[PDB]
Amino acid sequence: KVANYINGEFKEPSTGAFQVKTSPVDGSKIAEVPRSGREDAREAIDSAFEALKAWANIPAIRRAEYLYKMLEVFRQMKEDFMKILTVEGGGTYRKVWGEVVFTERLIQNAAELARHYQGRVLQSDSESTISVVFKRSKGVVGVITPWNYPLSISMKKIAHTLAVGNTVVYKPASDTPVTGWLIAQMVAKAGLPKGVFNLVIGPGPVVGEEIVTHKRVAHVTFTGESSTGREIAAKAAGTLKTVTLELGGSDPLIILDDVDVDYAARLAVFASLFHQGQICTSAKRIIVHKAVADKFIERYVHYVKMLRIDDPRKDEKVDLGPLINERQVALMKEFVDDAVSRGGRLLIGGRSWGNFFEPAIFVDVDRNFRIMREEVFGPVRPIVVVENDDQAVEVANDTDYGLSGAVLTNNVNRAFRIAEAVESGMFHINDVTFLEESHVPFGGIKASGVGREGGEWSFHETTYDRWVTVTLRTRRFPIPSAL
Amino acid sequence: MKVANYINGEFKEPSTGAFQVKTSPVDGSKIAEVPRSGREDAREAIDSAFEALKAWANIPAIRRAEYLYKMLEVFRQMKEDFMKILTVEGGGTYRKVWGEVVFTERLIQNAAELARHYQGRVLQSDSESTISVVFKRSKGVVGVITPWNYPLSISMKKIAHTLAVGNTVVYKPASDTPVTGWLIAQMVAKAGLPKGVFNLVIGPGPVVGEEIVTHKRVAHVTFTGESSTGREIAAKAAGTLKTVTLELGGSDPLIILDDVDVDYAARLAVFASLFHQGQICTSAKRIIVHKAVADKFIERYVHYVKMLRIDDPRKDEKVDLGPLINERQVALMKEFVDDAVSRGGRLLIGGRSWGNFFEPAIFVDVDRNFRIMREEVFGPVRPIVVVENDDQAVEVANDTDYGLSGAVLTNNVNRAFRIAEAVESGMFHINDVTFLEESHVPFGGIKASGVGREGGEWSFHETTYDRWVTVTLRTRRFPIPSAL
Amino acid sequence: MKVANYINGEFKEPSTGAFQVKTSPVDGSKIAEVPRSGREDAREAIDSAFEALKAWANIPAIRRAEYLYKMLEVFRQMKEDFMKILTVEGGGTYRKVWGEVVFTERLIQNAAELARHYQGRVLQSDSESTISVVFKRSKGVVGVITPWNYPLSISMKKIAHTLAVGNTVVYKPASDTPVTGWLIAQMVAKAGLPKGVFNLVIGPGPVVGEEIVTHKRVAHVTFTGESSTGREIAAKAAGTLKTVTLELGGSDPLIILDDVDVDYAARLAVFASLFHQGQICTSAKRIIVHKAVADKFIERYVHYVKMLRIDDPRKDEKVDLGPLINERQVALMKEFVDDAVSRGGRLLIGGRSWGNFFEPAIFVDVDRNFRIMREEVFGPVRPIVVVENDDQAVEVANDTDYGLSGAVLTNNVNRAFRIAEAVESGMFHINDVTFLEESHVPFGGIKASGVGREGGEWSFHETTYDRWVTVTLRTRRFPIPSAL
Amino acid sequence: IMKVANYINGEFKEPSTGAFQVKTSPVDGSKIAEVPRSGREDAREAIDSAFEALKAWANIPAIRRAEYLYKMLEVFRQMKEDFMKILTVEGGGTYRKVWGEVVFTERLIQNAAELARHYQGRVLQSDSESTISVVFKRSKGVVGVITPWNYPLSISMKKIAHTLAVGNTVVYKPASDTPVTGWLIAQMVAKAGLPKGVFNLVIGPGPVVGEEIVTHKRVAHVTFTGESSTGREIAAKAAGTLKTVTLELGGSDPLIILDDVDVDYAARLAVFASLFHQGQICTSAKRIIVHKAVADKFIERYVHYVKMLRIDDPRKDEKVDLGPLINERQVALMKEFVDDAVSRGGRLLIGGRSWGNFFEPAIFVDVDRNFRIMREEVFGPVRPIVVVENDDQAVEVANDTDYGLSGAVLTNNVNRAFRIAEAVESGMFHINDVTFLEESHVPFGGIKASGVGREGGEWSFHETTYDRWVTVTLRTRRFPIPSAL
Repeated sequence: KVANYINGEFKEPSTGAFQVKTSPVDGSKIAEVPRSGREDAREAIDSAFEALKAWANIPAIRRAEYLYKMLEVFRQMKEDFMKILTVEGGGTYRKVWGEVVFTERLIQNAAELARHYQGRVLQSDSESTISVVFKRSKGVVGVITPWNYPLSISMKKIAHTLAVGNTVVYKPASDTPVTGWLIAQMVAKAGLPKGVFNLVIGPGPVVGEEIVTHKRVAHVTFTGESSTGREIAAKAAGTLKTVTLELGGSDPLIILDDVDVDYAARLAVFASLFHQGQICTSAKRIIVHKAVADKFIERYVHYVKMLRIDDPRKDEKVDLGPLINERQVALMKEFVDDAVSRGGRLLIGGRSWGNFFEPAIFVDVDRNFRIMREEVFGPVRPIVVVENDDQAVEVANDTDYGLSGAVLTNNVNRAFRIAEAVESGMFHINDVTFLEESHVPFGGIKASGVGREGGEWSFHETTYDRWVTVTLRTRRFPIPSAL
Repeated sequence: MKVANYINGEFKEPSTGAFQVKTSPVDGSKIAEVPRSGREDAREAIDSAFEALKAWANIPAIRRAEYLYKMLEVFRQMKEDFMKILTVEGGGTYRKVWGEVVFTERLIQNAAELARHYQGRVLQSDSESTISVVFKRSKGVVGVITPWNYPLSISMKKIAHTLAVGNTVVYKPASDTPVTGWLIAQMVAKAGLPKGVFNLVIGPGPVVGEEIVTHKRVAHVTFTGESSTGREIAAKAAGTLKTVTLELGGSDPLIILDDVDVDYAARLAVFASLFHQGQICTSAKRIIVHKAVADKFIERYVHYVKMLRIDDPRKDEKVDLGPLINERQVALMKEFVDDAVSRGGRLLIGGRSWGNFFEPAIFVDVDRNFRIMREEVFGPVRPIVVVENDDQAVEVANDTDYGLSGAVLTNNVNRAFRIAEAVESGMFHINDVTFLEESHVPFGGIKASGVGREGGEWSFHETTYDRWVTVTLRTRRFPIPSAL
Repeated sequence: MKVANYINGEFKEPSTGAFQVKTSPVDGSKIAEVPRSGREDAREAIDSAFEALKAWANIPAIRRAEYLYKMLEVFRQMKEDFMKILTVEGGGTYRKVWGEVVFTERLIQNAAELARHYQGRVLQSDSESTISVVFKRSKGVVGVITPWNYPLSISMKKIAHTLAVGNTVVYKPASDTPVTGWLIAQMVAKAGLPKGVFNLVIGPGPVVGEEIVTHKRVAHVTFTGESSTGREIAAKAAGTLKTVTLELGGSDPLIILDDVDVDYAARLAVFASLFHQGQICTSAKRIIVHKAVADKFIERYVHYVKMLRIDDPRKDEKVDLGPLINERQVALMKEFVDDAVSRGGRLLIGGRSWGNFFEPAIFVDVDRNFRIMREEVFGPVRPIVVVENDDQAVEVANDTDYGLSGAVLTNNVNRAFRIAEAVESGMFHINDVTFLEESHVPFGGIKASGVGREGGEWSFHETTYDRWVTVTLRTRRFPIPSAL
Repeated sequence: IMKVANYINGEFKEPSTGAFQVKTSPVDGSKIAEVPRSGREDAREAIDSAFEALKAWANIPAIRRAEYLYKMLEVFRQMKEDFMKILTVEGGGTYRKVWGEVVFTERLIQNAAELARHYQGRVLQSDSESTISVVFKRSKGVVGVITPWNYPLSISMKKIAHTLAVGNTVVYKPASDTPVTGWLIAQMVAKAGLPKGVFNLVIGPGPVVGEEIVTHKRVAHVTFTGESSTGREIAAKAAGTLKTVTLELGGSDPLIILDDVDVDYAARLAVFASLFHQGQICTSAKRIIVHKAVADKFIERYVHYVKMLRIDDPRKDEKVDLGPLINERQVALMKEFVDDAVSRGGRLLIGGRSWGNFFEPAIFVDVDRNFRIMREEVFGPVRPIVVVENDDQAVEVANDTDYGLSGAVLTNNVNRAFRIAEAVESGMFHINDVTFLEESHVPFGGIKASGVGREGGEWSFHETTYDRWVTVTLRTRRFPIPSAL
């Protein structure tokens, strides 16, 4: 039985309302989770607001101890996190294993950096003036998270936000409440001061909107669909609260003619399809140079044929799991259908059963396919063929999304001209598009959102600069002129 | 004096053919005809900027620095015509506009100086055979919308820095200070900056400004003005997911303790609170004095306010205080004084108002419910509040929706620091005026005073983004398919 | 108790088989049999570390961090052992060595924390189509030479940080504290650091330290000890152009003005000046007080000094002072005392000594010719000097060859800051002890107190170099041959 | 129209000895000027001028020094022509070279001015409660500036401009073979109106003026560019005062050409980098390493461009490719190198003709690592080409040298490019460009025998300033002794 965590106490919703949650894998019953109203949200927010000053003006080193204790506790709960991440989220073994490991590195990173967030000492154009800039935490920070990689993304947000001295109200993804409960578990066993961190499970339209519009929330960091992020930004405007938005993207994977082709294909398969393409930074549009295009397509398709779809609980070598739910399969079917009816050649896949969806691969697409124009969050992928670098770029940019991208090539000048030219918040040469480290500035441009997360960048999102001076000389003043 | 828009490097008329007659706040004499621009004007500016962008951001930092330096020496040759339009159109005193102009010079030069030194990072990778760096790139076309109180300095702070790192600019000045904006575009024109990199559109906020805020191809909006306007700009900015810098004004605490030179405390206070008729954003709008000095202080502060010389800012250089910007400001200060009286405040001096002129109105015996404790009082009405101890000083200081700046006078290091740490503001000054400002330092508030910081590299932080870039030098194995 | 060198992951004897007996400063009892090592041994360490170097430096930084974190765990289980040996060998009281072990834990943690985070820079280029970045690289095999007063914490501050950014380490601990060194190697070896990456050679400075300082393969030397020794080391280092970090100790001013709580100032001065028998590098070795509080301060300071409890540091936890490290320290403190009395100096208490235990000796009525003004007094003999104004308080504070730290006690913000500025020292502390030090802050002196800074990222700057790397993406024409 | 003299505490004056030496043109040997021969008295008066002016100078707001440097840039802009003329006549630079140098000095002075207000300290989290913990940048002091003759104007001005920007004052001893350039710098600074004592020019022999500078008590730091022997010794003597230094000691830089390059382009670039200013650049590409597959074509095409090099009087016109070496000693040296190479079995593919101070670039193949021109810095136009079988070997040769200064690789393979870039042991590296790339604001300097420290922009600033940790404690606490209380 899952509960909210508010002011250091595990409890019901005040509305008493409850909701059943079942696995995307077999549909079997998982847990009963709260479904919370504005009362619950309001309360969590308050608890955080009152914990805020105590939490922020204690020494950084101390918050860091807390975070290391959290690392401790996490290292003990790894098993349960892998388990829930598979059962609730439909992650494969190797996927959730990765998610857990990464999460560890994340928490650690926050602890590591807390003591080192630095203001600046400044030169003055005034004489006898001492002029510095301090870093201060924003306040209560709303944390709203996706369902695909819910442990790692949640923890990046939460750990880093806590480290530099903000408190946290955290409304997990609707489709992954158990994971969020487990995080709350972890935090509570770490023994953080009551109210410093709060879990509220519930509907976005209810909990989320209180979190986003409330007077006392200083900042919101969101990860989800671009519609939701957009309106969240609009509502955040009312209270002048600042936001960090990772809105997802359709990432170009450019492959040039000088590549080892086999490798390029394996890489593409891993990047475009891992976790069923349900990655925000998944490689959602494969752009390939004409000269290698036929061999590439052959080998890509070859390894896509090798992918094993199964119950992720079966064993460690299961490649692909379910989509998170029925809606996702609906939408993926739509994408495939649209693809065929527009004249696209289905090279493979397209079968679905329950929540599972075979990777579906298309060539012969134009820019008017929905799978070119939209974020396909799931395993349906285009392969576009381009005649030169100019064209590869032009395609890679033809999209509303700015999140990430990659290029495979051995030519340094091509690697760099392409990397410079592709409009993306992140770009990787000779690697997957979803490359992520804990301390690096993760984020998009264009429709993919605003802000960066990880390390000092997360700290930048949740803190502000305070210019402070001490003026050491007496001075004469211009008014009244009579003096 | 023929005033126009500046678009794609051309001085030109609005499409509307509209004109509007701008009058001086001083005597009401006609100053000049200025455009009233429509959406079509705005869109011409924005498109011009989007097209100039790639050209502008891909040239090396150092060339944009050249342009800024040219702009700077051009400015130096325009200084006194700037001063003139400042005194006449904005109603500033000689000493005010002189200061503003000098600081504008320091600003422009600062943007130029920093342009080449905005840096990214080289990071440790957690993976072997991986190079990991972070590049700085400029956003795009940047909206610049400015106030009338310090239009030269504020607009130039925004413009020059935003330009320096490679953004182009569409700029709509305060409706009451078009001519200053025109003089700016004149400067940028004599500067030689490429066609479409800077564009001036003089028009109504509701029409021009909003196209600037809501457009597809505008990247960012930096804004200084009323908090109402700030909130709604933020709102419509969310449409295109476009970021903003927001300076919304403040109600700035000025805290005076026992141990100060009460005379010096008073002089300082008069300067900070009333300079430019208290039309500075960071003006010391809420005066907090400790009871042990409060009587002497109040006496002495009032004495120095009585000595302020209010005249036509044109007549000579010694004039202390000139007019409020327009009728509505006088009507507002009247609302403020009327409110303070009927709430039982004691009005020590001032309140006389003739035309657009207002004698500074000083009030004591106020409480937290007076409109002038609860609102930004942009003008020369000021509260004095007496407090029993430092904790009351801070409590009171913090009782406000505003976060902008604040100050404390004291010779005691522990009180200076504990108060400075305790006071919720994004800027703070120990033993100086609240409105202290430098070229390169992070200017901005918290709470309802807005979001972001400006001047120097902080301006740079607002109008650029970070782009993580990696090269991978080892081929690897991947987890899927696991049959490999 | 039989102690060895640590070389290439293996504990071993000195080649020559030579040993010498380390005896306690308390009773002169035998503590341990330690090595007396020759060039062969030094070179064996240096070579072990040079061969380890590319391997250890090329791994991802996070892996080094793992090793430092492990080292943290081992040190945590070794806390007791280190404490014991710090008291027995170093003569530190329980409280002193407890503080040292806490700060050592924090230092190891600090290094681990910062390892992954030491950043290079991405630069703007003045050249078209040029990518320009700057990488950080580890210097090489780094010689680490440490003192006896705080050997655990000082050693580990140099060692841990140097190791974090990817240098390897050859380490010669103070002659008078071989065993804490041995214990350090025990810790490292239990952390399973790669063979060769850390090395411990125990032996005479003129032989081991010499070889370290002169050897072809040592990139850097970080040293803490006497200034004479410092100048020697610097000079030798020049031979192969290896860089140095030098902490040479200071004669530190602790300045007390008239507006302090004089009792507080007294307690703080007793702490600052005499803690660990003033055998701290950054101890307050010259007390400077304003005539207004001078007499009350001297009464009160001397009162608190009399209350100081001297005893065998192994007895209990409440012992205030232990013994000086060895006979010659006493010989020297006596020389100091005699030079003070003979110069017309007034001795307020102490000067007696028994075995290696020295009773704190306080002097007033001194002048700048006194040895205890002109030299570093490393031990519990302290001057108190009375000054008229802040001016001559500074004049006295700066009159010394040394640059390390300083402190001022006052509540006046203006005096605090003008004195803090005026004092020429690498560190300064307003209203706290002269020896205040944290893991991540730039600890170092100026003048004769040495060169460099240490702790955290500054330790990283000492043991790394910057490397500019460009990729030009354009092909250009060249000025020669012109005929083309 | 004017005599050459020292600049000390605001005044141009003769040496207290009144001594002089006649300095003559490396081109025709004709008289250029009488210049001072300064003694210790002169150096000590300079150092004392600077020490005296120091607190006045460091204390003013950085913006004011920025003004000074800006004015100095204005003055330089009107002295461009004069400078170019001297760099050609006194230092034997060709027109295109000195044009280059003067332009770069402009960028240098302007860069120092741009940065002076922007050199920042830090604000740290404290592990202690109620503590304000910050780090201030303070300037070091009087700074010794000792420069070479090869690029005397731009090197001097990097050191001088940046050192002044952050609040040091300066005592400047130029290279003996380029005193008139130093004098002209003094002229610039003087007309710029820097406070007396803030800048000082002393022209004398190194073993006297230079030594007093490096050994003196009041000098804080010494930035030196020049020979490694000289460098090492300055480090040594500097150590006695504990005075920090910046040593640019020269280097023999690898230019590695791989098989995937445009060989003709590689050749053109290699000619430029190896031979510009007759190979008298510190970062000159002094050891050319080429992959066997393209080695033949490269060697042919390299020699063909080198044969196209036009050597002449640098005053005849702007198209002159190479002018003279600085002095007779230098020709002598290049002869020593050539001689050694030949009798070690080297094949002399071209050049070696030497008339007066002029030297036709001598190019060798069939070289082994024992050749003097592999093992020592060759400052002048004698160059090795060494063929290697693969990237590993190329890196092995590139690294086999006592020097670390800079390096370059030509290739289009991003992996080979990077693996080599990171493999080569040097302070600087450039992919697909000449070894001697230098910008005003980037960290210029070597490792290994090539010296210590970095220069230009904030890096210069790090060299000539120190950090000062400063703290305010806002609470009182209890202390562990006496434990009785």
